[PDB]
Amino acid sequence: VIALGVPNPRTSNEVQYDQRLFNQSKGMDSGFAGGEDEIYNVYDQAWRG
Amino acid sequence: RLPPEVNRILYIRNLPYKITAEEMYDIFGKYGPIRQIRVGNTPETRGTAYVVYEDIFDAKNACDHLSGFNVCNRYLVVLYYNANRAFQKMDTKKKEEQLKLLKEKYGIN
Amino acid sequence: LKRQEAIAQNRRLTLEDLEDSWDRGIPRINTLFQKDRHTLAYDKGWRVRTDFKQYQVLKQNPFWWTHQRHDGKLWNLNNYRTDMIQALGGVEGILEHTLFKGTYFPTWEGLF
Amino acid sequence: KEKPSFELSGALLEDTNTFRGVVIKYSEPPEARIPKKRWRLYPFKNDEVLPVMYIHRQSAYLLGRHRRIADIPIDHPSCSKQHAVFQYRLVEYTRADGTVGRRVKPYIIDLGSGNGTFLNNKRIEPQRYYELKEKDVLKFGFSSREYVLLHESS
Amino acid sequence: TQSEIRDIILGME
Amino acid sequence: DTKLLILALERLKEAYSVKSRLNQSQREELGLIEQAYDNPHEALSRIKRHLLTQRAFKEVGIEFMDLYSHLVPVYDVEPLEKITDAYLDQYLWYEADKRRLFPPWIKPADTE
Amino acid sequence: EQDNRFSNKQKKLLKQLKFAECLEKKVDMSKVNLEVIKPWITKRVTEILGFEDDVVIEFIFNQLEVKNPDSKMMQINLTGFLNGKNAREFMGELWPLLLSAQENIAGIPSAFLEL
Amino acid sequence: MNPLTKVKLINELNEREVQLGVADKVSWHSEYKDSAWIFLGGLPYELTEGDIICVFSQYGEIVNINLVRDKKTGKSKGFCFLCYEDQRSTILAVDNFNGIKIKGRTIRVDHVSNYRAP
Amino acid sequence: AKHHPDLIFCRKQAGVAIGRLCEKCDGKCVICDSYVRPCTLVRICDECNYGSYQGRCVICGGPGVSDAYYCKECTIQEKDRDGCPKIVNLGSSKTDLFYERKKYG
Amino acid sequence: KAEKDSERDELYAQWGKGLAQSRQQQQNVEDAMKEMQKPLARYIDDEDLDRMLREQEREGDPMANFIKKNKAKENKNKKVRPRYSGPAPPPNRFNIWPGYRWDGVDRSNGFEQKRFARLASKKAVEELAYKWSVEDM
Amino acid sequence: PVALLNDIPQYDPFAEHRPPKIADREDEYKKHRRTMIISPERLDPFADGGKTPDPKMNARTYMDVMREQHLTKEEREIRQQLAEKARNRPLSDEELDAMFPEGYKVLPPPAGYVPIRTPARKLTATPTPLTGFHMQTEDRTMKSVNDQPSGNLPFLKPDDIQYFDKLLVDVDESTLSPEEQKERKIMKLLLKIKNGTPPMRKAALRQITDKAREFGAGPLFNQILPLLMSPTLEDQERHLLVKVIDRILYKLDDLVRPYVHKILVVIEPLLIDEDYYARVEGREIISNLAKAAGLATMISTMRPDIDNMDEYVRNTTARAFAVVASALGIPSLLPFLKAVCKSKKSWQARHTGIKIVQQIAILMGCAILPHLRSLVEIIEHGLVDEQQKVRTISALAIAALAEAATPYGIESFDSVLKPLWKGIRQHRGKGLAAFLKAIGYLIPLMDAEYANYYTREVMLILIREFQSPDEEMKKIVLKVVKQCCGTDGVEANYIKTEILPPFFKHFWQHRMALDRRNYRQLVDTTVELANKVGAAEIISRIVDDLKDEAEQYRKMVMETIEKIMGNLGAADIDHKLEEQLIDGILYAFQEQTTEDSVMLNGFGTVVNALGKRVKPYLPQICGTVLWRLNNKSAKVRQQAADLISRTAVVMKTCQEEKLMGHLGVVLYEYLGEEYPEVLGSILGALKAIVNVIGMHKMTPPIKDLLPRLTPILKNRHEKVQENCIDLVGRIADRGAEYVSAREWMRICFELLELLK
Ligand SMILES: [Zn+2]
Ligand SMILES: [Zn+2]
Ligand SMILES: [Zn+2]
Repeated sequence: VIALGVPNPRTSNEVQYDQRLFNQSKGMDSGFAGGEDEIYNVYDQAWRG
Repeated sequence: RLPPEVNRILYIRNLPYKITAEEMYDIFGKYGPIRQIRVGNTPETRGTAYVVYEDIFDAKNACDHLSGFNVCNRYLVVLYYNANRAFQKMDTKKKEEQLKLLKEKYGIN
Repeated sequence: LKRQEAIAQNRRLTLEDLEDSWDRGIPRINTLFQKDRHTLAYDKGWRVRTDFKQYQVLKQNPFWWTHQRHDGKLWNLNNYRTDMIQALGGVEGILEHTLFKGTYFPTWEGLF
Repeated sequence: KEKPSFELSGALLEDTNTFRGVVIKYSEPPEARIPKKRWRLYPFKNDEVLPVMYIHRQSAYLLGRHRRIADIPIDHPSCSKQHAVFQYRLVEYTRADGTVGRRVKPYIIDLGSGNGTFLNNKRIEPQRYYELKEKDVLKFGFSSREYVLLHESS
Repeated sequence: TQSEIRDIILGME
Repeated sequence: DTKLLILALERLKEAYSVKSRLNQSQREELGLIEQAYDNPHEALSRIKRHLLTQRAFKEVGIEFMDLYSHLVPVYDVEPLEKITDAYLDQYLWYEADKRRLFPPWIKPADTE
Repeated sequence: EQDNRFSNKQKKLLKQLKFAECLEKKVDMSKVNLEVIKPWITKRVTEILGFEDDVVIEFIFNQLEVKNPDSKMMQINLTGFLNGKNAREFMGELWPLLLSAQENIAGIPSAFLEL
Repeated sequence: MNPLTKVKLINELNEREVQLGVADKVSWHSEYKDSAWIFLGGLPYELTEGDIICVFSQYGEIVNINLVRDKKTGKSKGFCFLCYEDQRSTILAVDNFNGIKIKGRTIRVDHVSNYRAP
Repeated sequence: AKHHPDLIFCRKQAGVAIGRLCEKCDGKCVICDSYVRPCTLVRICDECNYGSYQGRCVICGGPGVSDAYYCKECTIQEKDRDGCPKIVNLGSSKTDLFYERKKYG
Repeated sequence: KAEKDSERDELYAQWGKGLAQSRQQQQNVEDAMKEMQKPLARYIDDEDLDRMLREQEREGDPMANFIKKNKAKENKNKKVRPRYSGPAPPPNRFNIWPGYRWDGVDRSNGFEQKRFARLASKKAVEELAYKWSVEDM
Repeated sequence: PVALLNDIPQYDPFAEHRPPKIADREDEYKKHRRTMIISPERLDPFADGGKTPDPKMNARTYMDVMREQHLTKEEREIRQQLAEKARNRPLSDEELDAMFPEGYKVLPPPAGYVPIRTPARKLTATPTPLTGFHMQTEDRTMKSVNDQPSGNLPFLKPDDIQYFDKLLVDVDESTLSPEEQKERKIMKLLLKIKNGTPPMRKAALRQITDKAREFGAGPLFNQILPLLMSPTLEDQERHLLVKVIDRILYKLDDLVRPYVHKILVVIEPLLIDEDYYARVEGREIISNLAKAAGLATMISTMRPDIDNMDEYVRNTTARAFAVVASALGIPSLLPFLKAVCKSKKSWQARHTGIKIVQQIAILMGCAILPHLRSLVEIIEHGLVDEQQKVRTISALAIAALAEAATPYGIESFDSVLKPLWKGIRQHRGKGLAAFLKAIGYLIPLMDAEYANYYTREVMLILIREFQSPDEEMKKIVLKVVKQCCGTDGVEANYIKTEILPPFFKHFWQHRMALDRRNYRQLVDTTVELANKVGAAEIISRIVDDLKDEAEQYRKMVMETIEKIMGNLGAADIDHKLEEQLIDGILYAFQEQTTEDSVMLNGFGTVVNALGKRVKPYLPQICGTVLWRLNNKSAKVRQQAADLISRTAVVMKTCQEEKLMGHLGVVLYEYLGEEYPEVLGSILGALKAIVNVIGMHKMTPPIKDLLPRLTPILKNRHEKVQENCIDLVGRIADRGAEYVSAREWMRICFELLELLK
């Protein structure tokens, strides 16, 4: 038996994603400046921080 | 769950001229009930149509689905109507008589 | 398998069952989760397009073969800086060679 | 006057399962889905067949005599106000190799009707999920018409 | 004050 | 349409990623991209106009990139046409790959 | 008050409207009982309007309780609420009744002297 | 000043401190770190405890409930005091539930400083 | 200010409250719009001096910092004798530039 | 009198210092005492830490089945108060489990989620700003 | 798993680049802005000099409007009744003819297409849920369809198609034998105004404002007003459209007489609006409307809306009323007021009239004094009424009036001190707040033998409300305390003993700082309490907050401390206090995440008030400023060059030769900075030093300074150009001989391009 008359959470069993995963990178170009070379982009972090 | 500019009345242009009313009706009843239909007649309005649906959801999912439909070598350009002005007075006499009917019938006062 | 586990559990995958594989995979699995994943689901033919840019721009691109949002970031060279400093002698062995003591800054950790 | 209750009140269920001014009692499980096998309902009224019902494009269909809400208005006054629900619920199983997977199957559930829902003309115990298999027939209320369940390849 | 705090932490005031 | 337009313009902008002295023509192009960012539906309207009516265009310039072993030709199209062509480029590839015009042996593929 | 580029619309109507006939003999209010008139005003307007408009009632009352009222201004102010010619007739009907009541010795109009 | 403005102002408080970039330690909630009591107001007059709890339990276990109803007729006055089990849940509830519509009525939440029992 | 025909003065009776200038507006006349030989001080209407209106620019409306004067030419033609010269209307240009900006950035 | 109202109001005083943080303080003080009775330096052989790391149940392994079996067997036998059970609750910054009579629906105003988004976005913008500073250098 | 890559975990991406729209700042209450519709046509009563009216008009009048309104009220009445018994709601044939325009043929296609509709809605469950390569057949039609007005018109968006769609189909003019239709099209140059380059806007504006009379009101407003009601209209478009309404409203003076209500229905929402300039413009055009269409029109037009059933329009009509009262004069409108606010059937009308009175006080301000007693007698019947709402609003209107009539009119209020003072004691809740506001505003206006008793009574209630949670309560008692406990008729020790302790316990919180009006109100009453109890007390109470974590909070306490010491001066600051003060000052200066002159002026005033007691701290001050001048971020370097320019008077007057030469020559070294914002402040600091230590003893002699500056004159940035020419003006004026004639001619030639 399944109890009836309880309110509806409009959610599924499909996999959903913890909102802290997303959105931690942004842009729509490559990281290569269009093939420009004389820029300093070897690393992806600041040295000490 | 609707955005208020949704209407049960939408404005359509890019129709074939002289387009068959029956087609109009079933083309648009690919969604549900059509309360009314008006086609423009003066050449300026020739080729466009106001369509009045009887259901909010019918009208809206029509505006969702058909907008971007191509029949007769042209895409059907649609929009919601902004029924933002009245065009003649609301006829006090019959209004109060039908509400007098309401009250006489259902015994409110 | 992890998505199938998340469905069997009804729960959501957190950052924790994906911090292991966050920079692996060779579309770089952390590209599923960027900000413009939606608009970039509409970019097709980007490899041919970057190849043919040689006929439009007067520079010659060393990275014609790749894109940072579509492939991911495929190398990480951050240990090179650390090991280069320790191999050249440490920051002190390095700053013995410089005008650092002529500057009169008390310590070397703030300079910029 | 009245005391500080610890019991419910129709406010929550109202605001959630409201629809066209009739609170619905049943709401879709977490595991509902939309079927890929395209199932079809063949209705008969005493050996006179009717137009077919293709029910492959929702996750559930609710049958009752209240027509302005339900999908398939059963209209022989033995029919409840909100009577039964077809519902495709993804359930898992053990394939020949034991590898587990999920196919969405159809199930029926009685919403507490007066007279009852007849699968193989057996009255079922209401508020439970009964798995609907191939060729099965269903009968609502004490009403005239019956429905057979098939899918295109069957 | 800040100098006072410094001294307390460093040693004796 | 708007997704494909924003992808087109990000491509066109990558060229001037650096923003040197550039010059009058490159500044014209930066302005046109910037204003088609500011009002996208006017752009889209102009684009589809061009695709419908325009059949005689301006002259392109040419010059060579010196790779010391062979020369590569480089072409210089006017920026309004560049915008229309970028949009059409993106659209064609999107739709062609959605209907699978290209069989799997044609290979600068996006997958590897 | 501060602007020059707009004209006095009252004065403009003061020139260009069509007024009533009794609107000349200046009238004082000391000499008048009003609470006798008030029901007459009420029924007059309520009929003109087919319904009752308290605010128009009290508007007329308040415009009258002054020491000496301006019949011109009053006809103007009622021209909006009533239909313009109705205002002409109504004011040229009340104002002479005012003269009657005021030359009466009790201050009451001759209509309710008779009735 | 009707209660809907008192809702709007609490929400303004939140998003303003967001624009200013305040650290979680000098949030305006920090002045309340010694009280696990929230006040709910604007509630409709038909909701009972069972409903208030089934709604507000989303953020913790509820230790005490106090729905203030007019003594003569027993009917709810339309506001409640609620004691969570951890102060942090009151943080969560004030941020999250202030301004939700329950049955058209848009209820409102805020902490309580020096609650006095009844 | 003799430059913008679209604006208007309070024009109501004088007072004793000296008039004040914002820093943008500092130094000029209030009618002649000159920059020189200022002679007499400005006195403003009590209404246009009441409440929030105290200590503001007659012209700008901002925070008043200095006392407003009349040029010798206004003093000789006696244009300083007309009561409160406070501009009581904002104009097209203020809101116009404001909207152009708020669209721009 | 004073004694009855003392009972009542002391109870209310803890309830306003609501219990959860109080028992957390309790385990805090006993942890501090346990520690303070130990050396300053913790090695990797310390029996406490070795044992803890043994019981540390990591992914993938088929021991997990037998061990989850053991503990789900035993902890069945408890006098606990009920806990929420149902479709996963949303995430909140303190990781607090709903009460046992939450009816599942999620009624929030959309604040936890926009907060999460704000934090992820500040991370993205920090990478961008670093890249641009040094690029110019 | 490339299918997983096509599967997106969890559309228009240009939002960040598009200008904001007005319809997005809205709430559920302002969302009633589009739910209003243009009424049908309205008969003006002053036409044909007061004609006898030929009926069969189809042009509404007062009676028609009132019948519509009362009918509808009865409609809602019976709807709610029937709903006790048991927007999408379907509509009728005349509803449809009322909403659609003309040139339209109405048809259900068949009786079967009507029957198709009958089966379509009934059962739509799919009866069968229904390509490949085909070669295409070339044609012309899709090419031939056009959607932009051909000509030199702007781009017509994909939603104003609704308003400007008539421009799309083009046919010869003389075909349009209605010259009304010709002028209709030519007046849809409204598009060229709405969208357009500034040249198009200028020309079209002049054209419409010249051709207004010929065009006539009808056509104009019939096109213009739907635009203003469009849901997607953003800010600049609205500003242009209302400017259009303004100019044509000024050209057509009387002719607007039939359109005043439409114009109002559209403009009124500007009166309650967040953009200050929107409010001011709406106020201004409603004023011009009231002047153009005279009193009787406005009265008759907006009367039926006092009694309206939407609080939205009741409110905006009240405010509009106050505007036309300002424009036309109270004495002309006052009888109508008396009327409405004494209407006895409906309390809505009483509320709205009392509220009009409040708004008049807010707006006209000082000019109510000659009518003060008339207004107060209009209103005093409300303080006693039984319906709680109108009581509260009458108390508010009393407070507004008192504020508009500061010290005066007290003998006019005399009648009303009694209903308040007794309502105070036997009231609780919100009326308490309102009556408190009122009595507080009267307390100043009162003669001492009244104020003493009233005050010493009120402060009793006040002390109790210091613990009130209500936000309006707290704000009201802040104002009150400022007035009550800040007169000449109180005694310092009482305050110091009974107000300060719970004042600082309950009001100085972080929530207050975070609010925008509570911020300033708390600052003000704290400065007043300072005025009475002396500085030392307040200061010693709040100095330790200059070291708090919330910057907005530190800036609250800095703003007060600064204002206080500016007024009072630092004679009572003892030693330990000046110590903690200088320390908090420095700390607060060293933490500014923001950009703001608060801490800068705080430093400036505190230092220039301590005067010569600040000698023993100039080494800490100077050392900190030199050290922050060498930091990595241009915000802190620029703020440290500011502080120098402010304290440039002290550092000299206390004979800082080491330190002052230090500053002079250190700044001269920084004169090469490549951040314009930092360089401008360096130049400001240099000129601040030149002003105090004269020309002929500046440490970098003027002979080295000016040559260093002539290349800076080319800098094209506004801050640095400003400060540079100020410095060179000083030097040219006073120094002027440490430089060569050829340097001066060079500078001549460099100045000729600062005239740009
Ligand atoms: Zn100024
Ligand atoms: Zn002058
Ligand atoms: Zn003035």
